[PDB]
Amino acid sequence: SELRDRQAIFETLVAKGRELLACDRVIVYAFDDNYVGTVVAESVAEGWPQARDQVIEDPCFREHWVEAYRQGRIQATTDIFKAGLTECHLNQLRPLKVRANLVVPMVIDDQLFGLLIAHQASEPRQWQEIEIDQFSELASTGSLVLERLH
Ligand SMILES: *[C@H](c1[nH]c(/C=C2\NC(=O)C(CC)=C2C)c(C)c1CCC(=O)O)c1[nH]c(C[C@H]2NC(=O)C(C)=C2[C@@H](*)C)c(C)c1CCC(=O)O
Ligand SMILES: [Cl-]
Ligand SMILES: [Cl-]
Ligand SMILES: [Cl-]
Ligand SMILES: [Cl-]
Ligand SMILES: [Cl-]
Ligand SMILES: [Mg+2]
Repeated sequence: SELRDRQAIFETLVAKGRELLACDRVIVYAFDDNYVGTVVAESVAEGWPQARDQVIEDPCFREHWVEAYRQGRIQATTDIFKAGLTECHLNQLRPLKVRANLVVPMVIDDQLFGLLIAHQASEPRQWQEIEIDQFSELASTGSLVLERLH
């Protein structure tokens, strides 16, 4: 079924993603029609909370960024505590443990399905060009598989 096929692909993407970046967490964050995200798959290193199966409503995507991410926007943040974020934003990440993050889009049938997100949990991390390119290509490849499989 479509549901069973998707999950296996999500698991591949998060496993490969964390291997490529050797970071603390990679997730697939999938949007519903409210642009509320669910963590549908996760690969996480020892000692960190499991973000799997969390529903996280963050209005900034629908209110500002969905079309930009469809067009290939990313977020690369070396230190989330120096990114001028509000407490609301910091509060949603604190249960997970995020000190640096890399967010790339998953676009299927010209719509923003979700985001493929990498975390470093306890130290800043400048994401390098080759890492961003690798991770962006992973998410784009996985998205295109999903787009073509059914
Ligand atoms: C936009 C915004 N949110 C996120 C969210 C995440 N980062 C992650 O690692 C994860 C998975 C755990 C999530 C989810 C990102 C990356 C961005 C930036 C998008 C960009 O510019 O590309 C954002 N959301 C908030 C939350 C805040 N705003 C509200 O209205 C309410 C309510 C909030 C608390 C829930 C903030 C402050 C931003 C940044 C400013 C903006 O884009 O509006
Ligand atoms: Cl969903
Ligand atoms: Cl938009
Ligand atoms: Cl744009
Ligand atoms: Cl482009
Ligand atoms: Cl088909
Ligand atoms: Mg199709």
